[PDB]
Amino acid sequence: MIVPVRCFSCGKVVGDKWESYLNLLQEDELDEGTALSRLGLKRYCCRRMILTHVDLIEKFLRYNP
Amino acid sequence: NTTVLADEFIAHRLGLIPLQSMDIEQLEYSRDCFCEDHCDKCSVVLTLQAFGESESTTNVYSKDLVIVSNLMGRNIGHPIIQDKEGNGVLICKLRKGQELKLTCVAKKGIAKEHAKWGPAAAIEFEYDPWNKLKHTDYWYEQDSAKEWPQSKNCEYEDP
Amino acid sequence: PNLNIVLTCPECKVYPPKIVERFSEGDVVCALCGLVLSDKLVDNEVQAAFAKITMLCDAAELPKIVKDCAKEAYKLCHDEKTLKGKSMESIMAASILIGCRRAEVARTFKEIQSLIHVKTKEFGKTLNIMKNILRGKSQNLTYIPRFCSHLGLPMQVTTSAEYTAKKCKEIKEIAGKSPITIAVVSIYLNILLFQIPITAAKVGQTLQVTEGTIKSGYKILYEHRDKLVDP
Amino acid sequence: SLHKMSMMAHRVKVIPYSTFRLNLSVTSPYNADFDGDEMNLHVPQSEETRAELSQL
Amino acid sequence: KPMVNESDGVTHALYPQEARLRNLTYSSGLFVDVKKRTYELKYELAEESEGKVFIGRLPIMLRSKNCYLSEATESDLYKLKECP
Amino acid sequence: TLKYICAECSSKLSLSRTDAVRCKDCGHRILLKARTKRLVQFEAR
Amino acid sequence: KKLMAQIFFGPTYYQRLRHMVDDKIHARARGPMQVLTRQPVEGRSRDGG
Amino acid sequence: NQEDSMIMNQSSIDRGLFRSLFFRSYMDQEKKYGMSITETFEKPQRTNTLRMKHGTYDKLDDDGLIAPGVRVSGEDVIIGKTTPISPDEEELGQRTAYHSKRDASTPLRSTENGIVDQVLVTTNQDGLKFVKVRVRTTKIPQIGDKF
Amino acid sequence: RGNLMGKRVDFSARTVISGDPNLELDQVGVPKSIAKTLTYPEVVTPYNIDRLTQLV
Amino acid sequence: NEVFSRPEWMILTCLPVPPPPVRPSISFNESQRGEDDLTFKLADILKANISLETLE
Ligand SMILES: [Mg+2]
Ligand SMILES: [Zn+2]
Ligand SMILES: [Zn+2]
Ligand SMILES: [Zn+2]
Ligand SMILES: [Zn+2]
Repeated sequence: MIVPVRCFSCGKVVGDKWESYLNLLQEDELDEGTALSRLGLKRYCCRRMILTHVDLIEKFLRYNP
Repeated sequence: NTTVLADEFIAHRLGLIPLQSMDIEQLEYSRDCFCEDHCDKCSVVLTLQAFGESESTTNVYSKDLVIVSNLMGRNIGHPIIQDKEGNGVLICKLRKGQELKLTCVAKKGIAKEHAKWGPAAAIEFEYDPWNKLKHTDYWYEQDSAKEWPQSKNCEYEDP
Repeated sequence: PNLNIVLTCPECKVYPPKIVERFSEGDVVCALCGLVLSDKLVDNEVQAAFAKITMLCDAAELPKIVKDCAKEAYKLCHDEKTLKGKSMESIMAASILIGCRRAEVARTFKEIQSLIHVKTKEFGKTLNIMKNILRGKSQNLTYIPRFCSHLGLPMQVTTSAEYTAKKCKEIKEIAGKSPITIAVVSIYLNILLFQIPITAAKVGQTLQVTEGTIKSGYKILYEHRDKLVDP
Repeated sequence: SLHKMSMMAHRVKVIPYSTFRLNLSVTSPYNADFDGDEMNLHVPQSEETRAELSQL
Repeated sequence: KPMVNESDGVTHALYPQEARLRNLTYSSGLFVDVKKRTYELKYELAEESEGKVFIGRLPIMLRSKNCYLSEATESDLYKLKECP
Repeated sequence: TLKYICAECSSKLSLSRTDAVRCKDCGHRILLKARTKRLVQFEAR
Repeated sequence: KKLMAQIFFGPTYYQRLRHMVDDKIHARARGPMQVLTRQPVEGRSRDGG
Repeated sequence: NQEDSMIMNQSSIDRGLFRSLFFRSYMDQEKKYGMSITETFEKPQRTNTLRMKHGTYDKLDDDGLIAPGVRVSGEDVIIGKTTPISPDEEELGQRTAYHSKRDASTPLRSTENGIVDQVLVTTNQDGLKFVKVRVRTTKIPQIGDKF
Repeated sequence: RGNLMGKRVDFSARTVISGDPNLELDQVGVPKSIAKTLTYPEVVTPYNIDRLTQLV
Repeated sequence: NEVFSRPEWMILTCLPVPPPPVRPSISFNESQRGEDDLTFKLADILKANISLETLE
C-alpha cells in the first residue's frame, strides 16, 4: 500500500515517481515500458517497484473514520 | 494520527525520506553530544501538520515537513525535491476528518547502522570488459562470443 | 482444627509474609532476602422447579443472567414456612419478576401474566412476602424503550420519550396512576409531536392500553406541553 | 529420533539471534534439513552426567 | 430479515459488522401460520387466521438473498464496512 | 469520567461509569476508547 | 573480483509464511507442574517443558 | 544458504522488504454467577486486592482498560478485572486482612510487545459489558524467519 | 506410556536449527536468550570460587 | 498363591478409595470448582450402595 519509498535493492528513491507515473499512463496513454523509462528508472530493480506495485490505500480511504 | 496507515508504518516511511546532508560534517553524533536526548548541536527537529481539507483525497508530501529547530545558519535538513513538479515523497493520504500531526527528530548516522542513512544508490563497478585477464570463464551453448552481450565499456579498451 | 498453612521466611522473620510469587519459575520468594519459599507450584423438587422455570424464561427469551438471578432467588425461598403455598405457579412468576428487577431489566405484571395465569391479587401478596424474605436474608424509564420496539420507532422518538417521562414525573399531577399509563401516554405525545402515524386505536390495541386511558392522559399531558420541550 | 545417532552431545558456543546454529556435516544423522525444523536441547544438571555426555 | 434481540428487549436490524463485534449470531426469525381446529365426530366448530407464530431463529448465510448485504452496492457496502 | 467514541456517528461521549454502554444520539452499543492524548515515541528503524 | 562462474539472477515472487522464529523458540528450567502428575506443564504459552 | 536456508539482504530488509504487521486481539468479559457475585472492570488497587498479578498496572485508565496508543510489553496487564470474595470462604494467606476482591486481569502474552491499536467496549447479547483490545506489532524479517 | 516411560521435562530448549559453516563439527550455537534462561548448577570450590563470585 | 491371591479377593467385599492426589479437583476461571470423573464415580457407587442398603 501507498508507494514504497526508496527501493528494495538499489535504494534509489521511487516514492515521488508514483504520481507522475499515473499521470503519464492516464494522460499520455504511453505503455509502461515507455513510462518507466521517461521517469528515469534505468535498472529493473527499480522498475519492479512501480510496475508490480498494488496501491490499496485508495480502497482503504473509502471507510469513514 | 487518524490515518489508515499504522503509526510506525508511517515512522518507517519518514525514516526513508532523504534530507539535505551537505553540511552534515559539523553536526555531531548523538552519543557524542553530552546533553540529554537531543539539542541543536546533535540533531535537527522537523514537524508535520496535515489536516485533510477537500472532499477529494488530500496528499501529504515530503515538502510539507517544516524545520522548527535553530540551524545555526548551516545547510542541513531540508527535504530534497528532485521532482520537476516540486512535491517529492508521498508520505500518506488523507480523506476528510483524518488528521496527522507529528514531530520528527533527525539525527546523524551511517548506512551500516541502518540503510536509511545510505547516501548512494546503486554503484556500477566494472573492470576488464573484454575477458583478457580470464578472471571469468563463460558458460555457453555453442559459442561464447556470439551469445554473451558486448559490454558498452568495451569500447574504451582494445579488442 | 488448625490445618491452615502460612508462608514465613525463617531468615527474615521481621514481618509476617511479604513475598512475590513467580509463576513462570513456579516458585514463591520472599521479596527481601530473596529466598525461595515454595517450589513446584501447580497450576427432586428443586430440579423440577428449575426445569419448568428454565422453560418459562426460555420462552420469554430473557438473557441467561436474568434466568440465573431468578433461579438464585427461588432457591432462597424454596420450602420456607412463610410461603405456605401458592402451588408453584405463583412462586415461579414471582421469582421471575424478581430476577427481572434485580437484573435491571423490566417486565410488566401483565407480560408475565401472559406467560402464566396467576390470578393477579394472589400474585401481589406472594410477591410481597417473597420480597420481605429477601430483605430478611440481608422505575418506569426502562419500559420506555421497550415499548418503542413494539412500535418500531426511531431513536430520537425514544430519547424524547425518556425526557418526557422524567419531566412528567417531576411535574407530578396524578402521580402516574401506575407507570404503564404514563409510559404509553408519554410515547403518544412524543409520536404526535412527530408526523409518524400510529393514530390511537392501533397503539391502544398493540400496547394493550385502553383508548380512553390514552386520550385522558393526553389531555393533562397536553396542558403541560410548555415545559416538556427538549430543544 | 530413530538412531542412536539422533541424540548426540555437543559443545555450546553462545551466539546471538534466535536459531540454533550447527555445522552441516551433522545434518545427515539427524535426518535434518534447515527449513522450519526444530531441535530439542537438553542440559545435564550434574557434573557426573556432564562427564558421561562428553565421554560417550 | 436478520434481527437482534437485546437484553432489555429492544429489537432492531443487525448488520454483519456489528454482528461480529458484539459476539452475536446472524439470524432471522421464523414465523408460522397456526390454524387450530376442534371436532366433536367430524363436526367442525375453532379459531383461525388472526395466528403468525414465532418458532425460532435461523442462521443466515451472508450474501444470500436473505441477508441485507446481497442487494448492496459498492459504496453502499463501504458505509457498512464490509470489503466488497 | 473517561472519553469514548461512538461506533457510527463518531461523536465524542465521555460517558461515566454506571451509564451502562450505549451511544447517546444513536443506538450503537459499540464504543471506541478514544486514543490517548499523551505523546508516543517511535524509532524509524 | 569477478566470479569465475556466472550467476542465474533475476526477480521472482516470494511469500512470507506464518511460521516465525519468535513464536517458536522457548527454553524452560524449573517451570510450573501439572496439578495431576506434578510433571512440567505442556505448551509454550503455558511455559511448558 | 546451504540446505534450504537462504541469504537475505539486510539493507533490503531495512528498507521495508517483507515487513508485516501483526494484530493480536484480546477479548474479555465481566460476568455474574447468581447475580450475587459480579465481576467488574476496574483498576485494581494493590492495597486491598488479593492474588494480584505482578505486571505493572500503571498503564490502566480508571475504568480498567488501556487507552490505545500506549506502548505495552509482555507481562503488562491490558484489562483490570476483579471479583468479590466471601471472607469465610477462603481466609487463605492474607485474605482475611485484604477483606475484599480477588484479582482477575487478562495480561498481555508473556513474550509479546507492541502498541495497542484499538479498544472497544460493548454489551453482548445478554447485556454484559465486555471489551476487545487490538495490539499491533511490526514483525521484521529475522534470521529464523521462513519463506 | 505418556507419564512414565517418557515424560515432559525441564532444562530443555527448542528452536529452529539453521546451519553455519564456521562452527567446528561438534559444537552448536545457542542463542543468548536461551543461554540466559537455562542454567547449570556448578559447585563452589577453591578453583572456581573467584569466577563464580564474579558471576554472582 | 495362598498368601497374595485368593478368588475370594477377586470378588469385592469392600473397596478402596484413592486420595484426592489420584483424583484432584481443578478450577475453571479459578473462581469455579471443577470435579474429577473419579470423584463422580465414587459419588455414584456410594449413592447406589446406600440405596441397596436401605432396600435390603
Ligand atoms: Mg525440514
Ligand atoms: Zn531499483
Ligand atoms: Zn546534543
Ligand atoms: Zn526473606
Ligand atoms: Zn452515536
